[PDB]
Amino acid sequence: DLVNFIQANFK
Amino acid sequence: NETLAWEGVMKENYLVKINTKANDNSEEMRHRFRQLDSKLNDLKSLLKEIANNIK
Amino acid sequence: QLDSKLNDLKSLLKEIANNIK
Amino acid sequence: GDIQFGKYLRLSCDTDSETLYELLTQHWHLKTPNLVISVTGGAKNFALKPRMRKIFSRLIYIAQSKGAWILTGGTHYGLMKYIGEVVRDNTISENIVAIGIAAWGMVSNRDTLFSAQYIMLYILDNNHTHLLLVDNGCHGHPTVEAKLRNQLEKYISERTSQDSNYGGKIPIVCFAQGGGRETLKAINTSVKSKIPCVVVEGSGQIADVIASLVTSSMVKEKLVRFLPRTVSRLPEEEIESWIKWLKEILESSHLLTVIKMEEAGDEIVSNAISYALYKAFSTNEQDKDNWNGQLKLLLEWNQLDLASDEIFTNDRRWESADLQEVMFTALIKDRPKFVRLFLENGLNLQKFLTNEVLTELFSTHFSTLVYRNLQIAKNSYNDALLTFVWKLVANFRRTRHPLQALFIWAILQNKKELSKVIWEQTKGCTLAALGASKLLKTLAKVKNDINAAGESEELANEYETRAVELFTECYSNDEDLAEQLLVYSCEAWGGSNCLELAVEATDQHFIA
Amino acid sequence: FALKPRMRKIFSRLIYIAQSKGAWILTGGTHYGLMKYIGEVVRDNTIS
Amino acid sequence: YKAFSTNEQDKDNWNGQLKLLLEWNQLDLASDEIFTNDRRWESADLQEVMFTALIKDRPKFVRLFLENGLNLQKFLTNEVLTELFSTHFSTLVYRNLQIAKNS
Repeated sequence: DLVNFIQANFK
Repeated sequence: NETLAWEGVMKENYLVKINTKANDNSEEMRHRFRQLDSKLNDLKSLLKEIANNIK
Repeated sequence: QLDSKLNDLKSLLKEIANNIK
Repeated sequence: GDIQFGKYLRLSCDTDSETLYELLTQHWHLKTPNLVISVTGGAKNFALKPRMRKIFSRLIYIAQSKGAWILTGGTHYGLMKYIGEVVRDNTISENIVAIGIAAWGMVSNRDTLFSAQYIMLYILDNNHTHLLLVDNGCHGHPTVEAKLRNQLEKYISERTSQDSNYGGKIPIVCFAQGGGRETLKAINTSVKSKIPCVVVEGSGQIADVIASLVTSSMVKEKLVRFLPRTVSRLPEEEIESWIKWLKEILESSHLLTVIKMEEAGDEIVSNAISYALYKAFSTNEQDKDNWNGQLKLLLEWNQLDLASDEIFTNDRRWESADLQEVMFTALIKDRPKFVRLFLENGLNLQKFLTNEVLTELFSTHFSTLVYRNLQIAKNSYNDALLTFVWKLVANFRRTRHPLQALFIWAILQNKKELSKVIWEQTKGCTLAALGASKLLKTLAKVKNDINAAGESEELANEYETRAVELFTECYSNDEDLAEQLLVYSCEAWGGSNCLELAVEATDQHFIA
Repeated sequence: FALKPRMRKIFSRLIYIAQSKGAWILTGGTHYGLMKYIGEVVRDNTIS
Repeated sequence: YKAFSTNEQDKDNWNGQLKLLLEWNQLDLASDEIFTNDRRWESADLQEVMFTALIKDRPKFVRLFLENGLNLQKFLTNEVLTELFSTHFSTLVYRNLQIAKNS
């Protein structure tokens, strides 16, 4: 769940 | 009231006595040795300072 | 006593330096 | 890739420091009260020494006690590996934080992002909880992470701490142990900002050089003597550059601190860190005039002598109520020596021990476990004074003699030095000692825990001996006054005099 | 004012010597800091 | 040691110098000189020296090797243990152990 938003956050 | 004050006075003397019981170790000689060594070391730099100033 | 003697002798160097200048 | 045997991520140099800090704080980690950063040569080869091992173990212990963050290379090479081991050891015996920073190019093995894990140049550390990798590029190009690391520290230092002490800021102390080519660059970039560093004057060759320095020809001679191999291998052109760095490092000495070689005390590391932080805070000059914040900062650490000599000084305005807050904290903070200093430096204890402060102290800071233990003990035995003390505590939780209340509170929590300090101020000196001995002996036979029974028995015996010696000296001074004191009964201390308490507690020696 | 252990001992011994000899003591007597302590000491010696 | 080091024919190497200093019980000098600081200690370089120390009965050198970076678990291989137990084991001790076990 959090991993997707984290990955999108850093890119 | 008065008796409690007298007790406090004797308590002060007792505390002094116990602290002196600890202090009577006579180990202050080593600390005085260290202080004298430090004083001699500090005085040593005076000769170097004088030599630098003279030149 | 030896420490005091050494301390006293130390001032000899300062006195000599002052006299020379 | 996140591997469990903490999250491990690869980051580009363009990553914003603010976003990274926001992630680290909001998501996983808690607020940081201090940051200890260790810089050592990236070379794997290293030599351990007994003193270095002890120093780093004590540093880890201090960091755990305070709860500081630890930043290191985390390349599983030499010293860093040992550090990780120590962390794991402390994890065996709320948790320590150790972040390692490295570069993607150095990593021998790469696994794409479920959870992808691998078990096994420059293999990464295994004990570090959190790790990050730099993925800028140049797989064969090393020494890329350094820049980012610095950007991480400064942003933290400048940001408001929103915490007590240090003027709402964070320590961020920089540390140096060992000699390396990048050590000088790291130290220079750290000192460029208001980041104090302390350098160990031990094995570290460059550390030894810097310590010895505190002219260009002299600096060059010292550098050549200390590191003949590196200087001989390095070209003459680069040497000049190095000199510049040294100058800056030596130009500003108020931030720089060095540990003495002769010192062998356990608290040397804490002393050095506290002194460095005190120097930085005092020389900030933004809030150097004030003395309350500086006093609190020095109180957080147990530097009593330095705090006295600096804050109190001589012929300085000590104020009448200024010490109220500091001594209140010391009583909460369990700093007996600071309490004694405050009492003997001008503080009036009778005025301070107001009803409100005592109510606040007894209402919240009183241990719940101690409260339950006292309740069960009163239910079991319920002696003459157990009801009195329990009623007093209950009244305060909801001819006052507050000093006795404070003394009882100190005793009930098994504090030796603080209890003795409070005892040195009571009026009914002897009766208080006998009462405390009886109270401790009541619980001495709990049998639930073996260790606490021994400690309680020792404390009771010490108090009994103190009372016996005091009365012996008092009688040897005056006979009739001693007898009068014996017959005398305090102002409802417990409704009984010394003789009754002594006989009740089967004190054969006192009666003999 | 700031008290120190050595100052306390020194002034206590001074008071003892004055009592033994019977000397007069003159001070500011403004109940401010050190002077107050001196008075306390006197009272203590008056008790014993 | 001064003569060997100043020979300059084989001053670069450190294995022979370490062995020479190991023959005599100069542990502190050997440490300070050979190991130095920020010097390549090698992963398997200490194998032969510590093997000899175990044969040579030099406990302090063994401790130094262990605490300076040596990995004991990796070294204690089957072959080295077999060699140590096969030959260096005292025959008199072997007979004494056999008779004790029989008794």
